[PDB]
Amino acid sequence: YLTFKPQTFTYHDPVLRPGILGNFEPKEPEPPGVVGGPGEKAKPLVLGPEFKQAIQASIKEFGFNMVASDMISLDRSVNDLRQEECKYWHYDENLLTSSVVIVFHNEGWSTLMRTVHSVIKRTPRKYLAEIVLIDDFSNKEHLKEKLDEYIKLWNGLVKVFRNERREGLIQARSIGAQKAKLGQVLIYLDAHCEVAVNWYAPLVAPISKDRTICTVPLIDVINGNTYEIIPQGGGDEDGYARGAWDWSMLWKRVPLTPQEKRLRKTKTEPYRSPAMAGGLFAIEREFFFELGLYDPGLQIWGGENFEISYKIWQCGGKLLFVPCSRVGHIYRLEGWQGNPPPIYVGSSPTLKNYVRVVEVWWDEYKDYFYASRPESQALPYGDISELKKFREDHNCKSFKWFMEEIAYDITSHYPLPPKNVDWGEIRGFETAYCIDSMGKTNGGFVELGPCHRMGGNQLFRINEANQLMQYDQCLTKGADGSKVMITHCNLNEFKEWQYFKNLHRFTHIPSGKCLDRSEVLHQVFISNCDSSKTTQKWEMNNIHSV
Amino acid sequence: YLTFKPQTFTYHDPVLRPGILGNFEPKEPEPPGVVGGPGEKAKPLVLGPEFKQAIQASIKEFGFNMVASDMISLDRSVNDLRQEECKYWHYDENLLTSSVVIVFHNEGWSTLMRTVHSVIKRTPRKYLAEIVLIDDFSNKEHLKEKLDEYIKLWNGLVKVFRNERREGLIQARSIGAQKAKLGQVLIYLDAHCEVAVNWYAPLVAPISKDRTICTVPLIDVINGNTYEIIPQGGGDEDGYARGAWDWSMLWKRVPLTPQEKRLRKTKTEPYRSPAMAGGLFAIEREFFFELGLYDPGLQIWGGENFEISYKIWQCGGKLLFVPCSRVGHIYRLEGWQGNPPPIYVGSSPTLKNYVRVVEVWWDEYKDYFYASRPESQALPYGDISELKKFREDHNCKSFKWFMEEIAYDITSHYPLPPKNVDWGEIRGFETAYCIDSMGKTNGGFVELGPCHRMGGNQLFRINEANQLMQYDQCLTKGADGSKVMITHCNLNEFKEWQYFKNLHRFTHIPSGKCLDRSEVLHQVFISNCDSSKTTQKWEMNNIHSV
Ligand SMILES: [Mn+2]
Ligand SMILES: [Mn+2]
Repeated sequence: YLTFKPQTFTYHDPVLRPGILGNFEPKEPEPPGVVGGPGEKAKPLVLGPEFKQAIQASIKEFGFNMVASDMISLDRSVNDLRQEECKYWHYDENLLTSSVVIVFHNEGWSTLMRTVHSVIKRTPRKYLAEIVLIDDFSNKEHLKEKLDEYIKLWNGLVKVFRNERREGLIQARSIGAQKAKLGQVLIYLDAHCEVAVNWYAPLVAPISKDRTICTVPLIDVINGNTYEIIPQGGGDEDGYARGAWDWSMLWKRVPLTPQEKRLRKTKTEPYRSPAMAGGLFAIEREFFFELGLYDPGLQIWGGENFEISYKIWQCGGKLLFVPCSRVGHIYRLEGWQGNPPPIYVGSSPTLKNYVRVVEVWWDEYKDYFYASRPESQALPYGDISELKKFREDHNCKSFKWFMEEIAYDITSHYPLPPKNVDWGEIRGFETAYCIDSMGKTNGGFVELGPCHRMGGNQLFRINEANQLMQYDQCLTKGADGSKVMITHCNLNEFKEWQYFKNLHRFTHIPSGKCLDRSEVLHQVFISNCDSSKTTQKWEMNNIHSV
Repeated sequence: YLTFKPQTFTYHDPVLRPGILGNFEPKEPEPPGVVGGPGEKAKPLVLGPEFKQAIQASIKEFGFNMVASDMISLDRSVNDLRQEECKYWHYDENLLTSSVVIVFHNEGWSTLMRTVHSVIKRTPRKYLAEIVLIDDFSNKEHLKEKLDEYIKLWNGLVKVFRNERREGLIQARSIGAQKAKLGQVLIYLDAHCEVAVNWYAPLVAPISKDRTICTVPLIDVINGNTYEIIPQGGGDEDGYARGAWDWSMLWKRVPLTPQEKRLRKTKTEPYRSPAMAGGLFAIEREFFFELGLYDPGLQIWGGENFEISYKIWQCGGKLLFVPCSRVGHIYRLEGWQGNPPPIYVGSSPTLKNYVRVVEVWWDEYKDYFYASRPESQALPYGDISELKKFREDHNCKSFKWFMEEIAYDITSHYPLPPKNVDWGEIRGFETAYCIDSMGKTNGGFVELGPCHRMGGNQLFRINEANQLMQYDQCLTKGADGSKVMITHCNLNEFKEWQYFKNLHRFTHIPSGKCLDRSEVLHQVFISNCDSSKTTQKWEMNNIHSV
């Protein structure tokens, strides 16, 4: 019976006037911070080898080349990845005010400050209400005291709020929303971002017409090494993709559909996406609270982006990708040493968050999730009561509506999975050896190892469709081999195992052969079945860790 | 006219008497160090999860599960991986005495001491002359002082010699040979080894008949996490394999050939291998000096193992794998740290070592090496004069003899490579973007990136045979895509590129398509040929490393 507050605010949708440009486009080229280079305007900065040993160090500390970043201006210019028609939209000038919240943890100085400098340089002043930095219990000394003094520049426009304990990224974002009173809309940004020219007007205009639209900018890639900016490779060409997921709830992207394109008169106007990546988005501040922010059961590193996406869509909102508003996000490099917090019940925290989102939102679909991850089936996912009552009090639409009206494409790229026959370890009958993946993927060979019952790479499942699978990958027969190999699976590919529980037999269907192994050397292979080997007898047991 | 000092020892080859045991086989089963567990007799030790936080720490420090090793006896018993008929060989007892040298650097205590305990427990006392530990400049405190005092246990049988600077593994082994004077033969062992029962007699008997035979034991795998022992998966039906190399000089193993089997009366007697893995072997001490030990130009790593193998074979020696003598070596796990020295730019000095071995030993073969690695072609490999004079003074046989008389089977598994047409970066014509691999292998897609001229993943080569290759892998075209992908390669596979330097064109041969790129985002694809396009224009330039 509950509703959302009504739209008091009046706004006019923008108009596209080809060949006439403005009103939010800067008339003349943006002044470089340093003229010219090192890194303007997003021309790559390639260094070394004199800088080699220094660069690798900072990569260990930050996962980014801070050596380069340190010699690029905090006020650098940047390249325009925007489509041309973008330059010809005339916006109302009546946009809601914004607070941008940037959560950070141990962020390198120059990447965090260039982010803030980026926002100040390219957002019209009236609209920028405050920039709230949420320190999620930082370690490093340059982010305390030195930061407090520096921020005095900007005359109190920019504020920082420490967290007593490390709350985690999802909950940190919730605190941000609380700590940022001044703006009408919340604009969230990762702490290693560079925002593009005229990002704001296109981003905030759809929220203005309608307070239950949530806006996401197109997110572009900034090289961790070179600091050049590139768009993501997905979809449309133009290159418009909308956010999706497979049924283990991993984020995937898919091309913008013709069907959506039909809904829109012009190429560059916002479009509907079923879900957001998660780190950067815009909602009206009240409306976010009306959805109760982020489920406060998600511990860390959720799980977060999907929860809000379903809430907004199934409770009467829209989530829209705005092509005309672009933001660069720096992407990490190998060799970083920033580490997971210890957890006794694992990998409970993230997996547990996925189960929370599914159970409340997915409805009948939870079945697809549970056969992609059976390991999660009986996981203590916690109290979900108020979250289910919320959904019922606001008469929110079903996930089934969602999947057929707004998320129609997904099953075309990520097909529904077949139910499971069984899952768990594949252990040697009355032995303590298990088929162990070894983390091998795409072409490598599966081995035997001492059972640990910890799931992980000793966990498998059997399809009704006769696929033997670990994560996304299936095992099949190596050619020319009796060797069992792990590769990428497609719905009708490698339908070649059948498991008889009583027999203790896995049998390859195209040959006649039965799974068999050698205890030393630790090897797994298929040979003509002989009862009384007694290798070739296996059991499958649910791991079911708590 | 230089010659090796002749044999003066008279020794006789052992005799196999089936069904009669002895004479070096232990009479009764080996007593466990701790009765009732854990780790004996090489049962796997499976811990956790109470231990997991602790285990992951020690893996960071050592690359071994030290918490598991720490609770296994230094005197444990292990499993017998030897063939049964190994038990029935009767050896003379006339054998030579031996100094075992164990180089170490920051080795975990319990793995280093269990090695020594292993040797003391299973070597007959008369034959064990000393155990010389070479400390290559370790910093961990448990390896100093605590070690000196513990070692007093063996009444001075065991001795350790510190190195003033970290000399590196190869040179450390040379110092060992100098510092260990007592034995007639040198037995080298990695510092994380467990030697099998009756390893010694079979290992040292062939050196005894003939002072220019060099012996290698079969090297078995000790799991670095649960410490059960597994033989390596190697070709022979009996699991016997002989050491090889591809033409980039990467160590490889191949199955024991039928021809070698005709040469031998028995399944279990020693056999010829063209080269040794490197860490564990046995030579008569004088004879090693007569070969001038290890080329003192070899830098920290990159065998070295090959150098000695060619010396012994081409200067009148034999290198023999002894099945009956087995040694377990612990194999590392991911997560170590675990780190290279900073020297620029050999690069690497390791590549510099390979060129030293090739230039002196390979002869006309150096051509195969140089097209597998052209990057090495003009690398300052250093003074090689005395090493070439050695080969000439001793009248050493040609590599060509070597490859057709003793290493005939290599080119059957690792074919000679086709000459190169060009090699280097693949750069965009009058741009600063280069095709680069991103380190991608086996199925992934090759991208564009800012040129750095550092070789590495922006280095490629083109075959006479029309293969575009990086390391062992090839580029082909993977549909439905028009993207270019890397996979593993075979001599007649993916013969599909031709490069015209003047044209600035790479063209796909099966389609008519030409290599093309989009500068943003950085993408590489093959597209219909057009001459208008500046993309589709490429140079290939030798990157030279000094
Ligand atoms: Mn991030
Ligand atoms: Mn080693």
